[PDB]
Amino acid sequence: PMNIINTSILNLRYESNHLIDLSRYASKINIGSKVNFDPIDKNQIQLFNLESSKIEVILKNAIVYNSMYENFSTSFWIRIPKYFNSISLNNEYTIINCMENNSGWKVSLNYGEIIWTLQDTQEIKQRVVFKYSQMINISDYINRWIFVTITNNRLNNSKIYINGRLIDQKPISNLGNIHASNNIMFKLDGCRDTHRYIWIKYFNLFDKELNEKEIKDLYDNQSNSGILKDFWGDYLQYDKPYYMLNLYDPNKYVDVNNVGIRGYMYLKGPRGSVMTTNIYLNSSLYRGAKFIIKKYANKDNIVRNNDRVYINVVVKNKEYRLATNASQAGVEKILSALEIPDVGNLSQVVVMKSKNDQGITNKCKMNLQDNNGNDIGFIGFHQFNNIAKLVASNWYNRQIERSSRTLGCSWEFIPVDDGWGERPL
Amino acid sequence: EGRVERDKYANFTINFTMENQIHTGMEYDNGRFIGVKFKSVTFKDSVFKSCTFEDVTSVNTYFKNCTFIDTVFDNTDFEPYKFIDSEFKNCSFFHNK
Ligand SMILES: *[C@@H]1O[C@H](CO[C@@H]2O[C@@H](C)[C@@H](O)[C@@H](O)[C@@H]2O)[C@@H](O[C@@H]2O[C@H](CO)[C@@H](O[C@@H]3O[C@H](CO)[C@@H](O)[C@H](O)[C@@H]3O)[C@H](O)[C@H]2NC(C)=O)[C@H](O)[C@H]1NC(C)=O
Ligand SMILES: *[C@@H]1O[C@H](CO)[C@@H](O)[C@H](O)[C@H]1NC(C)=O
Repeated sequence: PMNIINTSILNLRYESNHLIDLSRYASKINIGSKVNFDPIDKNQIQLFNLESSKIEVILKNAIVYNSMYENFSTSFWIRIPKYFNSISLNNEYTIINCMENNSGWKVSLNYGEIIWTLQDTQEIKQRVVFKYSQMINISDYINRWIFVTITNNRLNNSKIYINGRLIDQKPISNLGNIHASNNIMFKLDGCRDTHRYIWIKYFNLFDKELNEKEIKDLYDNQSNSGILKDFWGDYLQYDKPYYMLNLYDPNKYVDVNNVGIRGYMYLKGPRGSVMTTNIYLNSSLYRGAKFIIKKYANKDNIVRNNDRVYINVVVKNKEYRLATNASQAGVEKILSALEIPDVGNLSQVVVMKSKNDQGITNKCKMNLQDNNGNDIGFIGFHQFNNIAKLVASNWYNRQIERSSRTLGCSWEFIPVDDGWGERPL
Repeated sequence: EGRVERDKYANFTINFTMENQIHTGMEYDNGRFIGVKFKSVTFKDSVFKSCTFEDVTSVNTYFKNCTFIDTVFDNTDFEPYKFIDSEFKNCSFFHNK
């Protein structure tokens, strides 16, 4: 881990079967009985709208905040399910609480909002707010892992950063002595939506205002760039059905015209919409054939950069194999969905790769290979008589990455998730 | 039609013209309206749960004070004016370009 973490005043991590503070100060952590840890990555913590769903960090007296001038920052990742219920409009709820006797700091949420609040011993408070809309085709934020960083310079400003970019700031120099709490309560507090929850990961507390570079480094390090991710930002996994999104035209979905070597897959649109009256209106995500990633070439279930895999394709609740005949005329090799026992010597091995971008590693590429391991090419699409058929093409492999030409071969994998609330088809 | 309770129909398929009818206060669970032509049909104070409307056309057809839950509208002609004071919860709308 990098130096800023090593010197953090709090470093909350799951290790050797316990949630502990790895900071020099080794603060005590109390865990309530209804806190859920993700079995695949136990640093991912789920808190429900229940009294016993809580984590309490009892801080060492030394690092308890009680100052007029000491700068400090916090960072963490959060994944917030879509808001569904109108009771959630105008209902601000605390999630991370270091307030005592009406002074200190807190992280709270509201409909389409992440809120940072400071309050001094004179009852003077200041709020800094990140806003995201639920009326949007495809959101970067709704139900997707977000990296939050909040910094406080006592002489001037408090800043909120989202995924490493500055989003809001407000002057705080009118605030006097801030006397924060002896402990930090991670818990849903004041939430009127019975079914609300959050996921959180990698909470840290720093005793300085973090600068832009430190924030960028923190974002990149904690992104886990060796491991591929799904659309939501979770680890990409084997044996899990994913709807597909192509980054060149996110308004299409994958369809199969017929199964077998004479058939083809293609991109078909528009995606259409999913909505709740006055609450959200988004592009529908649960459309078209699903891909299942299959092990070929680690005992765990996580898909890593450069893993060689097979891809099954689910058409009317049956599994087929993604494949092509590389002997077909032309650079663009049209893909088919084959009966699995029928695949024979067809080209089907896929090298999973991430697009080398900033942030979470969830823009994925799939390099098709023949049975001798020779590249046939990244999977994208090509127009044949106005039909956008899926293809493997080595033309893609010849392009500069970050050139717009590679959008055609960039995908996201979307599994059915509790925080999305669309009917799967 | 699949009448199952006092207030509901369930697990039915309609694929024929529906004409000159008013339906009030009913719930419809897992109803499939497939290739239906609605003509002067009003649904009023009704609930549609996990229904599918697919390849439907409609003339002088209204849903008044209806709630739609987990319902799919796939290639319908259901513009906003088909609905009066109606509510949608987790509903999907698909249409060919
Ligand atoms: C709109 O959709 C949301 C989200 O629900 C998810 O998507 C739906 C379309 C369905 O496919 C669901 O299966 C899927 O979870 C609905 O909110 C959710 O309601 C369900 C109850 O139907 C809640 O389930 C509860 O789960 C808790 C544990 O967390 C159990 O203790 C309960 O016994 C119960 O099973 C679920 O928590 C809730 N999710 C959220 C984020 O609120 C919503 O009901 C739906 N709207 C309407 C009007 O139907
Ligand atoms: C709609 O129906 C509900 C009950 O189903 C009723 O309470 C309400 O008054 C109705 N609204 C109108 C405008 O008729």
